[PDB]
Amino acid sequence: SRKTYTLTDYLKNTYRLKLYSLRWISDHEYLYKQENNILVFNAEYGNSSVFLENSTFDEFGHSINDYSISPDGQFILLEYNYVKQWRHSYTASYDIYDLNKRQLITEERIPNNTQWVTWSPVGHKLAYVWNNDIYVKIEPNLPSYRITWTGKEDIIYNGITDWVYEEEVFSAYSALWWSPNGTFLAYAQFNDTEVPLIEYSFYSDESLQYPKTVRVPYPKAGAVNPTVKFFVVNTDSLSSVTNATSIQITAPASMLIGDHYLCDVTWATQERISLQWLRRIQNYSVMDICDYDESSGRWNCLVARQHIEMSTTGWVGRFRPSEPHFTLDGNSFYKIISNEEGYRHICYFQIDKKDCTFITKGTWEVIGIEALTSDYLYYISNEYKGMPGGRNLYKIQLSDYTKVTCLSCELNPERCQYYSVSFSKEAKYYQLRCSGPGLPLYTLHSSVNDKGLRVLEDNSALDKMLQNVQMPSKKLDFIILNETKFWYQMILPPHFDKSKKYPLLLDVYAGPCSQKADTVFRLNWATYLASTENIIVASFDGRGSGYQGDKIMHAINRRLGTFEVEDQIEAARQFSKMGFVDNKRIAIWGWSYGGYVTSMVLGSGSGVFKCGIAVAPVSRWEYYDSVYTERYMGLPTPEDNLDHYRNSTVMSRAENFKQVEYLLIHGTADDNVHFQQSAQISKALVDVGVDFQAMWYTDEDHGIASSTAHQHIYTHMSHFIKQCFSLP
Amino acid sequence: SRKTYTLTDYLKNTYRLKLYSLRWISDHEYLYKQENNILVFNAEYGNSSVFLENSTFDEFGHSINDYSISPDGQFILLEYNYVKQWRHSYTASYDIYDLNKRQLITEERIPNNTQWVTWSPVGHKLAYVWNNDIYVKIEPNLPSYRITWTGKEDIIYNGITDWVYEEEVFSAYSALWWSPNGTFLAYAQFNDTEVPLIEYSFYSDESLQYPKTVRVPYPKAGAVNPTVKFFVVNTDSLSSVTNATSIQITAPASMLIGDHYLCDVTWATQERISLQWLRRIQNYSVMDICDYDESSGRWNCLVARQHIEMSTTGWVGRFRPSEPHFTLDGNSFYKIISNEEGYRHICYFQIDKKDCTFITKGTWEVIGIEALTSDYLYYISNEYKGMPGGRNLYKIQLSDYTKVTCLSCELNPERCQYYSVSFSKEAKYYQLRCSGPGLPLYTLHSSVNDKGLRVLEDNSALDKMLQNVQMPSKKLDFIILNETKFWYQMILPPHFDKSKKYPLLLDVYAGPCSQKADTVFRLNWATYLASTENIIVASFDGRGSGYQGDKIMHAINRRLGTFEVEDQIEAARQFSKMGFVDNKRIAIWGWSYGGYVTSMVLGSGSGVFKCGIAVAPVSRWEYYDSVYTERYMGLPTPEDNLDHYRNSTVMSRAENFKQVEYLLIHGTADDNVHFQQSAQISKALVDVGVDFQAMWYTDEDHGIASSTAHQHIYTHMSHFIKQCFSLP
Ligand SMILES: COc1cc(OC)cc(-c2nc(N)c(CN)c(-c3ccc(Cl)cc3Cl)n2)c1
Ligand SMILES: COc1cc(OC)cc(-c2nc(N)c(CN)c(-c3ccc(Cl)cc3Cl)n2)c1
Ligand SMILES: *[C@@H]1O[C@H](CO)[C@@H](O)[C@H](O)[C@H]1NC(C)=O
Ligand SMILES: *[C@@H]1O[C@H](CO)[C@@H](O)[C@H](O)[C@H]1NC(C)=O
Ligand SMILES: *[C@@H]1O[C@H](CO)[C@@H](O)[C@H](O)[C@H]1NC(C)=O
Ligand SMILES: *[C@@H]1O[C@H](CO)[C@@H](O)[C@H](O)[C@H]1NC(C)=O
Ligand SMILES: *[C@@H]1O[C@H](CO)[C@@H](O)[C@H](O)[C@H]1NC(C)=O
Ligand SMILES: *[C@@H]1O[C@H](CO)[C@@H](O)[C@H](O)[C@H]1NC(C)=O
Ligand SMILES: *[C@@H]1O[C@H](CO)[C@@H](O)[C@H](O)[C@H]1NC(C)=O
Ligand SMILES: *[C@H]1O[C@H](CO)[C@@H](O)[C@H](O)[C@H]1NC(C)=O
Repeated sequence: SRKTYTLTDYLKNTYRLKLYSLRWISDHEYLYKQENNILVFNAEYGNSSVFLENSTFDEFGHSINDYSISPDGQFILLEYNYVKQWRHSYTASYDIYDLNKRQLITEERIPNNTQWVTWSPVGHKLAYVWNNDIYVKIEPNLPSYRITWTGKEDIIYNGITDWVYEEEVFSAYSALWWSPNGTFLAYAQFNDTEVPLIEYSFYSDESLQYPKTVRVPYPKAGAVNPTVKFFVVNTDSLSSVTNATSIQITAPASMLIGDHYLCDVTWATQERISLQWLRRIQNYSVMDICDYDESSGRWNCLVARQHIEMSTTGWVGRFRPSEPHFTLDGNSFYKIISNEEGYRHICYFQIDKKDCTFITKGTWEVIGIEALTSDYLYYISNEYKGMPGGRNLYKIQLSDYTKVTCLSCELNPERCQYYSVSFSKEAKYYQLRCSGPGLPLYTLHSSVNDKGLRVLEDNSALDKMLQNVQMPSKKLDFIILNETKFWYQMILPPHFDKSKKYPLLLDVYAGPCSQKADTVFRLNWATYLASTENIIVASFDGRGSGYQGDKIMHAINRRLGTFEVEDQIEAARQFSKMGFVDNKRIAIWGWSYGGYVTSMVLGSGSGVFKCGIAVAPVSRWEYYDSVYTERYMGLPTPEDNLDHYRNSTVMSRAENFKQVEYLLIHGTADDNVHFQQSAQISKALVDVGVDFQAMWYTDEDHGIASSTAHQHIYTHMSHFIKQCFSLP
Repeated sequence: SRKTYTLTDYLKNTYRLKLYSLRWISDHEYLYKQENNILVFNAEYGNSSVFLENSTFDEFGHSINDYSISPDGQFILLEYNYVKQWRHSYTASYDIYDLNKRQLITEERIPNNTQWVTWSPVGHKLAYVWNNDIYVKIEPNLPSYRITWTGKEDIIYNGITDWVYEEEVFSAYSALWWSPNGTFLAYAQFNDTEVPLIEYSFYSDESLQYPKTVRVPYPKAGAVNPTVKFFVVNTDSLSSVTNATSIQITAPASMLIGDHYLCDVTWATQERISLQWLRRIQNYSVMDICDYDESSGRWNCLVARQHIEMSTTGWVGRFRPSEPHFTLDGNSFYKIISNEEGYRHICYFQIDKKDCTFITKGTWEVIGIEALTSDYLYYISNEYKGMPGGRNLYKIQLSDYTKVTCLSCELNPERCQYYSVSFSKEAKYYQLRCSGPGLPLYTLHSSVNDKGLRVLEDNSALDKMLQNVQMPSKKLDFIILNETKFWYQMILPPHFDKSKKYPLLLDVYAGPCSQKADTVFRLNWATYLASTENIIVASFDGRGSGYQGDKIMHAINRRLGTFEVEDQIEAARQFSKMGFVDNKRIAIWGWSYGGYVTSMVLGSGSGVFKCGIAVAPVSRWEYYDSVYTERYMGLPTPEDNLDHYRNSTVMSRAENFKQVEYLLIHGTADDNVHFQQSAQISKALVDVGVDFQAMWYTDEDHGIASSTAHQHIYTHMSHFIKQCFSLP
């Protein structure tokens, strides 16, 4: 198709995928911003109109990062002066704008450097977090009510997570949950008082004479972890002369024994909250159920509805105990659980009753429960064609669980093997969004008789542009190792020719529960490598990999740096046998867990790879954080799993590097995998007399994502591979 | 046929230079350590005896790092548990061995973590520093007297210097100066209370879970400086329980007007000190003469007896106002000063008069006064044959200044052209140490008729080994640029042949008062480049270079990264117009200041260089320390010299680096030229999209000098030069 997909096209975004991000605001309407206008849509009919004009804030004077609309459609939150913190957190300013009038509010404004903000789920109350304390507004134009007074930077967090909770437990800065009435505000409070602090330089702009030292509470593995407390306050009982009254809910005594985590927080009904908890030695969690006592005003959790989950082979849940999905009345819920064969399925729980009933089962896994109505439960799994990297939507009749409908398997079976979904409030409508193998297709439907309504977006534009490029092809397949199947994917250069030998670059991640072999459509680096440089790009999902049951997933339990490393090697060997691969030119590379695995692979002495790149690699598990590391490794004590903690470092393999060409890269402001970790890799390579190449990116973190640094590192990595593979 | 000088020869020191390190101890004897027996030799006769048995200190229990023997021979200091700090500073433990007994003194020991210790000039009194306070012992087995009570880590330093004074002002950690009676202890006090701290990560051994932040009071250019007070205590009247009295000496009104530095302390007699002071703007310095007053017990500094040295053309001194050398009676003294043609010559001062009288003159410079007796002054200069990179000893008859005898020019004229020297007390004898161009040669001589006594080390062993390798040879000569002579050296491949075209490396330092072209013999990276890889390694002495007078030396005044930079560029061109260097393979490298200059050239756009390497470079003068920077740049304020501080960074030239292949190396624990400087270089290149190479050395500092990091950086640099020069 003559011209090729270029390094510059990736870096510059020549070919963009369209998306269709809607926001349901009721059971039959969604908002959609187009250019900078907000449109309101009707799902059953497809008519549409302008909710807010792109022009409405022309004379605002501050550039607008985002907006949130109140659920009654009365006000809109305006977020400007955004400042990124870590992966999810950030600070920003807010102005609220009243819709039925056309006024901004001068009165009682949210303060600058607000840390989190959220509207109640119904009405137009606001709850915010400033300076680490919680605040509530009953009406946008009124004075707020301070709910906490303990707030203190880096030590006391009311209503927002600290560094580990944010990164490894909630995946969010928020630690507030409104009851559905908007009556109650539950919230969480963290105390980092004794958490050791990571310290690193931040150089900033040229004009800064002295580098700033950044300092952040971060529990490295086996160190003191933050403590957590849970409160619920009643939002309809606030006063200006009287302080807010918070009712604490205590973890259960089976948690209280020792260090633990608050793991999940789910409103069931107006007067019932679910709370899930986990022991630090993450193989035990307790679901508690808490009720409001109208008279007492208290919240009580009855030890008899307490549910328990344990793992015999590993940790609990994929990354954490699953989310509970409650039936409307709050008396029962559905939740994904590993089963007696080790495959993850949905279990039905009745509240005061023992055991649970499996309503799905088989050799495959449910990825998620998506919606639950009186007559149906909706979920997603990789059942179809028995493909672990395929994803489809299913419908289960609740009156008879043997009646399962695939809503997605056949809409477009050659283009569409990998969907997600977004049901409306109450579920009378849904958007399907297919991600591959073909170009992303977004459709709307009515759950009534799963009728298709409209196409929303088909990226037809992009399909026509791509016709003019010589595009690679993606092969998705597997190899049988012991009597087991491990899946791999190859991205092949156009005009692929099994009669010719191509070099191969192995793209690895392979952390616990990962999947690097799927049916998704991507435009990315590997797109340029196979299209312009004609290199094959291979990913392999071996032991330790996810969505295929616990026997594969838990095989790496307490053993990081083994099975997952071995298997990547082995898959490369196999790839060789395959007559179309130059075994003198096989490489490896990876980011984050992937850098760690590539380094350990580069250091095995296998002989299989000529070279490899490691970006932001973990190098010794004692350096990464407690919640993630400990899930897999237990604790670094002689009494628990210290010996394998020490047997799995990159450093100890340094002499083996004399055998390969290695490129090691890190941002010096990485607040997640510390620059420290590659600093110790390079020093070990130095102590042993082994030459390597290196690159640091000053002031970048784990995502090395500024446009300038992102263009630069991929440009730098393109050169190193090109030259490793003798390619001009 | 012979073997070549390999990278491994250099790194492993296969070919070692022999030395002859001796310490004079009377006017006729010296100590010399041999087969680790300490020997005392007789200079006149050559004969030797065992001063301290090698056997002693075998069962001592620790390894001994150095030693120091009382002046009036009763005792010896043993240094162990040595732990280095910065360029000159360190901490250590101390044992004392009483010679006239076979005994280590067991009582009233010098404490561990001692910071500085010193015998008085006669007898056996001890002064030491511990926790930043000074202590005196009159006798080795008795209680010490505490002289200061104000010491405080990183804030108040008594009798030791702080970071800048160690590095830039006194070149030693020490700030104690005993009187010649040993009656008086003088000592400076530095106060760093409001000096900002540079802060950097230090990673240690892999077992350290969290990185430590190093914090060092370090004045960057234009910041607040430490301050200094100056004291003199009488060692003869100290009381058991009574607190000692230290009498203060005030800097003179013309310095107290603003910031200044103490730069020189020199005892003239038993009761007369000399202190030189220097303004922050280093244009004006003052010498004060203090006389002890029998009646008041005070020290008085007669204004009318002050001596003033200003500069209109630059700063004062080569790096700082020079040392005065006092006549035995302390009423006049000698000291190097820039004459009117701007050449540095010895000038004679009489204490209560006001001018001085020159004693040498000419279009060459004196480099140091080395010895003074009632009948002669001895100094080193570069007079011989007009070669400024040469160095020889001369003698001047005080009774007639034109009576000058060159003592070292004709000893071994082909082999020896770069001498230094070391006289006995009173100069009855002296060691000459030739450093090239041939193998170093050490001789002992008698002062009365200046006769050769013996050869002490001639490096014959090395002579024999070296006949078996193909050693490069050194060319030294000069070029004319705009009417003036500028010297360069070339290191040349063996069996060199001027009809062939060799690649050239330009090795640059080029700092103010530097000299990279001279007549000394070195075995170094360059030897290897020329002997194994056939690369001509050139160095050049441009404007700003030293030892050739102020017109060349001050031409860079207030303008760093200017002429010193154009000049290296011009020399390379000229080398290019040589019929034996190919202009396709000219590269350039340098450390420190030289890295700054290497980066500036690389970014000049000249087109002269294919590639270069910068190791630990300055990138922006606002980042380097006050004393040295301001010395040449003045202050970074708009009212002063800001504009050129802003115009002379490496970052500003980033866009040109696309024309060149650049390797940037910097240690992470560099307390001197901070890592931050390179961090900024690399960030500017990235912002602008230039690709380049990099290497960081974890925990190394400005010398990247641990044995493995040294092995590794030169290895790394070699691969990078060879490839740039297409050398297999
Ligand atoms: C591999 O691709 C992705 C994509 C993601 O979505 C952006 C998140 C992650 C992701 N998120 C996290 N919160 C974490 C936990 N720290 C991780 C992760 C897992 C393992 C390691 Cl060693 C490091 C990290 Cl960051 N990885 C990884
Ligand atoms: C040319 O290489 C050498 C050799 C030295 O003696 C071994 C000292 C120095 C030396 N000593 C010093 N005290 C200093 C003062 N900062 C310097 C120096 C000069 C300039 C710069 Cl930009 C940096 C340094 Cl470290 N360089 C340099
Ligand atoms: C859709 O059109 C119907 C009929 O006019 C109207 O009632 C409704 O408000 C329209 N909705 C939107 C969202 O534009
Ligand atoms: C926030 O800061 C801006 C500018 O500094 C100020 O004008 C605004 O009124 C401040 N506080 C708010 C928005 O409540
Ligand atoms: C946080 O924990 C520390 C240590 O246990 C305790 O002393 C401190 O008072 C706590 N603060 C709060 C508000 O919980
Ligand atoms: C409000 O309550 C908190 C504790 O609940 C207290 O510390 C603070 O001072 C109170 N102030 C008032 C208004 O009572
Ligand atoms: C040198 O020999 C002379 C002659 O005996 C002797 O007196 C002197 O002490 C000896 N000195 C040394 C250094 O051994
Ligand atoms: C010095 O250190 C040694 C061990 O290094 C210790 O035993 C001793 O008490 C310390 N104190 C001294 C000797 O001043
Ligand atoms: C050091 O200087 C600070 C002010 O810069 C002053 O407060 C302090 O007294 C001084 N300390 C001493 C012991 O001189
Ligand atoms: C010490 O000196 C003796 C006497 O010559 C020498 O022969 C021996 O090798 C030396 N021993 C040590 C430990 O160096």
